[PDB]
Amino acid sequence: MFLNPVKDSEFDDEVKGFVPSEGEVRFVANKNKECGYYLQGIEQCRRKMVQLAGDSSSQFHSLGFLPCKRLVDAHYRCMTDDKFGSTIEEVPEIGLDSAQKFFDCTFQQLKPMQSCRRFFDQVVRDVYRANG
Amino acid sequence: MSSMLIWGACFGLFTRAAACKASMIPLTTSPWKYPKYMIVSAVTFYYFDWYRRMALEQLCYNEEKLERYQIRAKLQSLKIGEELSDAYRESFFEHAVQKNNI
Amino acid sequence: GVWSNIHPTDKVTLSFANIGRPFRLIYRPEIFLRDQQAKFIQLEKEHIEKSKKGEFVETTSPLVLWN
Amino acid sequence: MNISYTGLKLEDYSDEVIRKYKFPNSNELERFLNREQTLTVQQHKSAIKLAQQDFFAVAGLLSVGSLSYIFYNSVGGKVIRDRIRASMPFPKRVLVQVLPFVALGTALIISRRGIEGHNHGYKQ
Amino acid sequence: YQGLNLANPAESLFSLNTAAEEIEDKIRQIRIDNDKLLQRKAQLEEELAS
Amino acid sequence: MSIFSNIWINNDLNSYGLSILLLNIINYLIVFMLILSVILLTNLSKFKSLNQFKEFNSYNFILYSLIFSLLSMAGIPPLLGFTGKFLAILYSSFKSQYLLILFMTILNIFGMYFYIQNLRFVVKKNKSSILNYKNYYVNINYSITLNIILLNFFNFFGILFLSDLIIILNYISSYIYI
Amino acid sequence: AFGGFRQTDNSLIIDDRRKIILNTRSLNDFQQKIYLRNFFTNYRPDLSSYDYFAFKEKLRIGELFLNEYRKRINNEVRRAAILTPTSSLREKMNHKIADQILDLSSPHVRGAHFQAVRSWTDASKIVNYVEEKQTKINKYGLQFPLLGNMTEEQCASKEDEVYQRLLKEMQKPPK
Amino acid sequence: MFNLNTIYLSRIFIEFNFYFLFFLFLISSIIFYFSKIISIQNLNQNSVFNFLKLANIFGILISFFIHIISFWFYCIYSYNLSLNIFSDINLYNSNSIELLNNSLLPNYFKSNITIDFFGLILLTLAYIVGFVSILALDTRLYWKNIKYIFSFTIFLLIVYVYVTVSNILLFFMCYELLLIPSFLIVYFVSPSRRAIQASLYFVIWTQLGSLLVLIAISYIISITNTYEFNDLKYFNFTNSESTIIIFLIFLGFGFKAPIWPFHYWLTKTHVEAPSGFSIYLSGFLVKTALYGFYKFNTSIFIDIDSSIFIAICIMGVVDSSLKMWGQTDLKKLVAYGTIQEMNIIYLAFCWGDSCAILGGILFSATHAFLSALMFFLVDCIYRRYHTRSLVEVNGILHITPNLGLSILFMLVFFSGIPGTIKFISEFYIFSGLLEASPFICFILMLVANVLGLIGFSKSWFNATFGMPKKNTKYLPMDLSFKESYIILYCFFFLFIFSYFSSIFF
Amino acid sequence: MQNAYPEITDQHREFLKKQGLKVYEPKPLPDQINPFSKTYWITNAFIIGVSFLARRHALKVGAPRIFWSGCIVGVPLAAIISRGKSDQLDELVGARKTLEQKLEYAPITRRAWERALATNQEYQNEIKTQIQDLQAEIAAK
Amino acid sequence: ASQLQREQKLVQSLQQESLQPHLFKIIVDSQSDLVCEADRREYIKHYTRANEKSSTSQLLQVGALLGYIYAVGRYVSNPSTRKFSYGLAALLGSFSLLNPSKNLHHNHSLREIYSKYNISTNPQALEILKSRIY
Repeated sequence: MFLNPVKDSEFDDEVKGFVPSEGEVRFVANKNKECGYYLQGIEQCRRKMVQLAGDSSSQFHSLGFLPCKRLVDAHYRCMTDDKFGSTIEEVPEIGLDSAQKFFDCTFQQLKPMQSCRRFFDQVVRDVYRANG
Repeated sequence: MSSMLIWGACFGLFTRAAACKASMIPLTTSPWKYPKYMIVSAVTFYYFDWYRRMALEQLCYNEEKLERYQIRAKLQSLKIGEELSDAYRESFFEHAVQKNNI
Repeated sequence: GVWSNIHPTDKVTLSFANIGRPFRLIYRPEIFLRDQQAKFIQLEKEHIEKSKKGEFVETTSPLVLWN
Repeated sequence: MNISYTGLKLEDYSDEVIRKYKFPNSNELERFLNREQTLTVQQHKSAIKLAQQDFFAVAGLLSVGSLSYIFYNSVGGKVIRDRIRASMPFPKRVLVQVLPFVALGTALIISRRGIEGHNHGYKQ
Repeated sequence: YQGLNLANPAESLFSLNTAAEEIEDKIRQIRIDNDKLLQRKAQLEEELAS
Repeated sequence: MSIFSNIWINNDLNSYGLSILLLNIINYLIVFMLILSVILLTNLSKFKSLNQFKEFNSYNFILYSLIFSLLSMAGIPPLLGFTGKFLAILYSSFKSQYLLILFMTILNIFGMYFYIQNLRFVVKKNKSSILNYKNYYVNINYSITLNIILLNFFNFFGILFLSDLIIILNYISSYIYI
Repeated sequence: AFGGFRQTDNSLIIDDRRKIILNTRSLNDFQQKIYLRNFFTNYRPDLSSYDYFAFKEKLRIGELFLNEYRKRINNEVRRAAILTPTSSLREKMNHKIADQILDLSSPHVRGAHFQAVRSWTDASKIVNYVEEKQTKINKYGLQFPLLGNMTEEQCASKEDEVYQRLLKEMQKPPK
Repeated sequence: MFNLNTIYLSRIFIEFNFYFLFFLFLISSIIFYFSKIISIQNLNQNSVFNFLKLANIFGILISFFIHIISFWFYCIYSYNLSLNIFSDINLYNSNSIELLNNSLLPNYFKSNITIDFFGLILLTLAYIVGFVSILALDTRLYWKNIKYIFSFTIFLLIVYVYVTVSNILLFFMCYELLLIPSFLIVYFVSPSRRAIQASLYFVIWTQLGSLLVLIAISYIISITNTYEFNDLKYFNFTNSESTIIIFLIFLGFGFKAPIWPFHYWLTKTHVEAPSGFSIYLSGFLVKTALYGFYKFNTSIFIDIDSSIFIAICIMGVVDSSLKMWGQTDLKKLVAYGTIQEMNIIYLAFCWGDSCAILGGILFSATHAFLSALMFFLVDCIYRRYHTRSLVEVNGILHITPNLGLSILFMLVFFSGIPGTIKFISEFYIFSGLLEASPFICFILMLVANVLGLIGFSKSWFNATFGMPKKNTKYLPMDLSFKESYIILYCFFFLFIFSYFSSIFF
Repeated sequence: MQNAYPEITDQHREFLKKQGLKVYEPKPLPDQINPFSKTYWITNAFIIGVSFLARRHALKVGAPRIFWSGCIVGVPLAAIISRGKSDQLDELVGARKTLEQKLEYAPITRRAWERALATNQEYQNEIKTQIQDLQAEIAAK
Repeated sequence: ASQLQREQKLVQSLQQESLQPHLFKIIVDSQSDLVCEADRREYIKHYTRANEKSSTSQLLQVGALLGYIYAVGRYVSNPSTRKFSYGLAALLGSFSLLNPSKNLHHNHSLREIYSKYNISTNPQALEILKSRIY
């Protein structure tokens, strides 16, 4: 989780763990305890959309998870302090890969909300390190 | 189990058994008391359950009604001079100007 | 059973763990939350309509309620 | 209440956002709705039934063994028990001896079989 | 079963780390041998091409 | 009772305290009913002093019921008496009254000691005779026995059924201010 | 719903984010939760609930692994005691063993101390090293069956991937 | 190789043991109440008292065996779940195992089952202690007093319900219910005439501790209107709130530990209560109170200094050990030793959620076994010599060789001999103390292991040896095979209990 | 893990070998000592038979037989204990654990490692055959 | 070579039907798109029901011996020891001979569920089965 891969190694999967800044961890905890409604709401919305529009014959089947787009944007803005855009689309390039991983694990490969939380936390950590 | 009537009948049978035992008299005495007490207890239990459900509905409605009462009392419980305070000015203006339409 | 079929929590808990809490929220929380977000839902709908016209209400941006 | 597909149009969102919100595969959606992406509810029910059967059998065997051993060795004093067991039929003596130990042994065997994972198919 | 399966997580992790180190050392030795063989093959190819 | 954007949310029920007082009074009255029920089933002239508690040593039902009622009066768990004290303590804590909690605890301890002091005089050297005699033989009121049995049932195991009574009391107190 | 207890401190509390001032004696339950009950009591409060549970399990495993490393050093000393005579044991121990023994001491190992009093960043680093060791161990599929419960299909797929990875690793030029 | 069968097997085994115990209790109650009008013990060959007693004993034994099997399964399941949480390495996958509820039986109090190893240890210890107490209660129950036969099963059911729930309200309610059965047993089964005031004092002290614990629990519940330990962890208490909660929990648990100077109730009870009740009261109630205190303490984070609790425990241990040399009553000396052991055990968990719980659990188990052995020996002596003071009974080994040998072995075990689990628990606790306070640890080792031990031995040795010239025509007989088997079982538990897997220790 | 000892040289090792010294290495346990030995199994079987005969004789003579019963019961128990001691991967003073045994303690990893070793050996053999052919072609001139 | 031999063995197993239920179960265990989710669930349920080894078999086997012993000791009058021993031996042998409650009602369901995909003649079946093999 809190590890960085080794660039120059004789093997493929050598890593070394890291300890983030106390202030960064405080910001992450504040965002988690302040925007935690958004995550549970997004999980419930994803479940409800899979139940309702998950059937291919449904009228809203072509819409996919667009209903959770507002929740995703709100969560991104709240965890990002609304200082770098109002949606995860306007996210900086630093956290683009982690945001894409979270989007995949949330709307394509429906992993448990813990994995999606981990990916969103990676994105948030990248943003916090970039905009310190 | 699930039936209030069945629960009341069982309770009545058990109450009759306990009353007979505590009386020090032998069991199987006054057998007419058994079915009568069973029926009475079943009726009482069903009525109690129905009254509980109706009271729950009525209490929900009463709490919904009392929701505005607490807000108005807290507005009326504002300290002397705190009615016009910035943290209460909006509520005071809404309750006194907007919420005066009788 | 029947005596415990009215709430998802045990009778002992409901009697003991509901000390002056709103009984509407205790028994049917969803309606209580929806009523507490009455004007909030209208504000969210207005913000959504404005954004549909291209007007993003940043003051109402946090107002995105799932339940 | 305000989070619904009504009023949402595909023209109001970009293709990248659509792909990031595109519906998953049919099998994936069915599994997610059924919460059976890892294991089947039928498998869970089979496990529950196996656990119930094992518990009932183990309890019955233990109770039977305890009752038999108590009813076979508590005849009285040592001399009384010796004389009574001597003046018993050979099948009767075998049943008194075999049955109390057999039930406990079978329960222990069932418990040991359940407590292990020797049935794993990834074996060579 | 207590001795067999209920192994201490710390002892198991230590044994796994030691075995992984041994496997990595064996892999390094195999890589060295493969490099020596490839160098011999390349030298033979160069000599033939000469 | 907080206000957010001129929209307030109330998480507290103002009518809980009145329902709590009503439930406590009801439980005390119910305990007193059973306490005096045994007195009504016996010759009321045979129980004079505090040391006149061994007169309760009689047929096993009377002795067991008397012991259970004495325990319930002190509010020991899990009888109906403990429910009242526990709910009062919970309401006081919900109202943030530490001094009141301490005083109530001291008073409950003193009351438990006073009520249990009577249990010392319960023991008797032999079975007593406190039942009135009718038609040359002791008369036992079956209706009184049934009432006492119902009270003892509602006291010994009535703690589980506290939900319905609490709901009824809350509904009653709901219209007190409404 | 989380409630609160009214505070008795007649102290003014200043909040600059909302540019507000509130009294410690006069604060709502939400205000107490956001300002008075907002204190941190976890080593890694930035992790999720499941993430923190896994972190706690990993930290316990790491402390036990440090104890195991100290035990391994002690076992090496005991073995060298029977393997090397007292005439040459001193120099042999002075070669490298005593340095690692001093490294694996009470300050670094929980040992007989009931609590391993370490900093938050220290616990983070210890758990990080444990995670790196776990990554190295599972990179060869060594968890099954000692440290990993894997089904038949998952174990077979992991074994095939491990065979491919081993071929790729051994197919590299020497260093 | 960890399949879903093991978790389902363990949950079903726990639920089935609870339901079987409930069904047996219901059947026994129906048989006892509905076979007689007065429900008194029939003083005849054809009596329901023998059937009820046999049913209780056999049900207890069967439930104990089933609980041993289920606890092994539960330990396996817990190890597998702990590994699985630690097994996952890739961030893509997470532990998601959702099980369904069984159909045969419903959840007790409509609550899901949560399992802890300490709960299983407490359940097993309580089962063994209650079996021993019931076996020693044969000479107490008689006509019109046979109604107390099923109280031990009721206590076992209460403990099973408590050790399997996750609600603080349920835990507190179950912890409070045990007082009524104990008071009923004391008031109706004790043979001593002075036992009335002793029962009153014990009830009063237990009610005071319960009131303190109830105040703390009510404060906790009102602070956060939720009934889950996870929700409690999801909230932070203020400094004053945490201090008050910790102080109240410690006060209640120490009044129920017992702790100095709230040990007069325990002393009087052990002095006057019946042998079976005292064996059960010392063996089980103190362990239940300690388990409740440990469960509540771990769920609450406290920044205060545990110096007050540590000093209280140390002073109580010192006071209990120092009084041993002046105790001529065997029951009184055993009570003082048990008080010292309880104080030592309660001292362990004072370091919060640190690695001190295992030592406390091991010491609790060892103390339960030793106290059971000592109470059984005292009961056997009071049945044989018809006395409990050393002044009237001496030279036991000369007339009772097996009893003297058992007493010597019990003294050896109580000495914390290296082979016994008391040695391992003592080592762990002393290591933790010396890590915290070396001089205090040395002082604690000096007092209890020598002074109190010397007093207990001198009191026990003087009765162990001698020449019982007194009462030749009324000399007692040797121990029965039941007592010998009980002593052998206790020794076997104390010894073989050290060979358990270290995954939990 | 490392060697932990001060390194030496092969030349010095040969010089010491010329002096008659030896390097102490683990030796296989005798069949009488090996728990996985037919000798151990035959000894257990003979012990069980003799224990049954001695139990019969003691029943004829009244001598104590609980010791014989315990020995007979422990005959399989002793084998189980010895096999458990043998199968453990931990070491205290004995020979260091082998990578083969460490792999046998991990089935999937052992199978993958064996397959990879076979593949690497096949690649090396192919390279050796190619090198021999290249040497023959170069020698052709 | 070794990979080639494994591939040849996998092809041979794909030709066979006895190992086909194992091959189909492994393919479904990949949660791939080869089989429908409903089809995968049905096949998994059928295989799990068929592959269960209930203790009821042992409970029935033990009851037969104890029941026979009770019947012989309670009902027979002046029984012969040799005949009783012969009966006990015959019962033990028959219990050894009897199959452990073999069931085929779930075996045909597996065949019906698996035959629809034509596993042997399926290009993706070999690709999925090459990676996964017991």
